[PDB]
Amino acid sequence: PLTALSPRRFVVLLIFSLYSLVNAFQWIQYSIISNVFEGFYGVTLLHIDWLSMVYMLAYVPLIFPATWLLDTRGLRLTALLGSGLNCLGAWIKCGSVQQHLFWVTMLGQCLCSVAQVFILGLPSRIASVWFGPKEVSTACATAVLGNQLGTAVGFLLPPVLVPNTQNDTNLLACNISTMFYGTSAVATLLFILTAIAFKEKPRYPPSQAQAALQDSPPEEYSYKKSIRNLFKNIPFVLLLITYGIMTGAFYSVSTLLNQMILTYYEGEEVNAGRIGLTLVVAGMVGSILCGLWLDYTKTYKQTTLIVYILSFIGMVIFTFTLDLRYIIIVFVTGGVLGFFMTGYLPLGFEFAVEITYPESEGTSSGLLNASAQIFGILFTLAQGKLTSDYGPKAGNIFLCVWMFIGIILTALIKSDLRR
Ligand SMILES: CC(C)CCC[C@@H](C)[C@H]1CC[C@H]2[C@@H]3CC=C4C[C@@H](OC(=O)CCC(=O)O)CC[C@]4(C)[C@H]3CC[C@]12C
Ligand SMILES: CC(C)CCC[C@@H](C)[C@H]1CC[C@H]2[C@@H]3CC=C4C[C@@H](OC(=O)CCC(=O)O)CC[C@]4(C)[C@H]3CC[C@]12C
Ligand SMILES: CC(C)CCC[C@@H](C)[C@H]1CC[C@H]2[C@@H]3CC=C4C[C@@H](OC(=O)CCC(=O)O)CC[C@]4(C)[C@H]3CC[C@]12C
Ligand SMILES: C[N+](C)(C)CCO
Repeated sequence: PLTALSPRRFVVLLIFSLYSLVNAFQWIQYSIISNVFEGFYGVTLLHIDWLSMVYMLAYVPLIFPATWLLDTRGLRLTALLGSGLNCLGAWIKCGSVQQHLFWVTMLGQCLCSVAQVFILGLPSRIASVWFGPKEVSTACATAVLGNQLGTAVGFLLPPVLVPNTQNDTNLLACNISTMFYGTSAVATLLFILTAIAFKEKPRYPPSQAQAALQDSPPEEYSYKKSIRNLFKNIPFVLLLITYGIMTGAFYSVSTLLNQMILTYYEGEEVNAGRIGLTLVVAGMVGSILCGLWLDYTKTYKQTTLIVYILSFIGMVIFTFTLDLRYIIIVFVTGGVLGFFMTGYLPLGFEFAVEITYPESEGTSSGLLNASAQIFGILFTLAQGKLTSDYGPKAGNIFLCVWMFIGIILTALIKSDLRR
């Protein structure tokens, strides 16, 4: 069949990244300056942590229905839903700048959480539908890097945008309103652009494989049967548990980073955001390097196990070096830990995909993400309680123990797959 590539693809991809990026920002805007918000709303730190945990909670039940909707109705509807939900949540947050309106901010965060479900699955679908065979991998990498950059910007900007001024409540409200209004304006512009230019599919197929897929009639897929078959594979279950543990540890560290840093470094919220951004950027670099290393070696289990062990070592180093009262040490430790942790994620994801080659990639991706969300919620709750009661060291040691368990599980995995 005739195959052509149009410039619109890039626009589409760009737009997606942007309205993915903002979403990631909204995930971590509250946590990085949680203490300040704790002062503004007169709530507990658990209230602020739930603003991060709602993203994880919403994904698990709605992912599979969201995947079914994406398959049945196409990419355009999913993109529109995600962008509109993000914009509406941003506006609701804009309407929540008051000491007695924490529930409005929670509603906005819930809307953004529902939006996230419609965004995480779009990268590969867009890359296939709009990009040629050579550019699929690069398009997907850019799409995911958009969300990761959004997380980094959420780590960095809010500390600067909203200085901690409990003495002056009006100034704090003004800064919070400014941040919310900026996010809302960006989200609204991105939603308008998605509506205007986010077409369902290109005029001509981008590749022969996509041409065959579009030409081929749709086929019914049993998500429940696929999940049951996937759970039958013990190696897949072990890899799911390990990936969930790693991603949940990352989420817990991100959510509670401000609480950990403020314990020993008071008045360093900006430095905490810088540490988070360094962690995320080192994670991006480590992900790229690990992808290249896996491509060159063609080894999955060995590379994944080495990366897991290095992540555990970095976690231990960060755990037992936070109290030295040297901010630069925290910077370096967080950079190394993010490098290794984020490098693990693509390796484990690709290992899961190849282990379950007969099964659909979408179902395995949904299972991996749901395990990540569940482990993130559990780790966030446990580590927050440990930090509140016994101090950050207890929660960090808890994370290290879970990482050791994950290392054991990864070692136990049996796989002859090579690639
Ligand atoms: C629509 C989808 C995205 C699901 C929406 C679920 C949320 C609205 C729920 C899930 C868990 C809930 C939280 C579960 C536990 C708590 C702790 C709870 O704390 C207390 O009551 C004690 C506070 C104190 O120690 O003084 C306050 C409500 C809160 C944050 C809840 C707020 C509402 C949450 C975030
Ligand atoms: C990683 C470990 C720690 C937790 C693994 C939990 C999963 C087995 C859960 C998480 C989300 C669940 C799904 C959430 C929603 C649905 C939709 C639900 O839809 C229906 O009720 C109709 C199904 C049909 O059309 O037959 C079917 C079960 C399913 C796929 C659930 C199956 C079980 C899942 C995959
Ligand atoms: C796989 C799952 C089921 C493992 C769960 C293990 C947890 C129950 C462990 C992991 C980290 C442990 C904590 C690590 C460090 C400490 C500090 C320790 O502090 C003290 O009061 C004694 C030492 C001191 O004086 O500092 C008290 C126990 C506690 C909270 C530990 C309690 C038990 C925890 C939470
Ligand atoms: C996937 N994110 C990191 C964007 C949110 C986790 O709840």
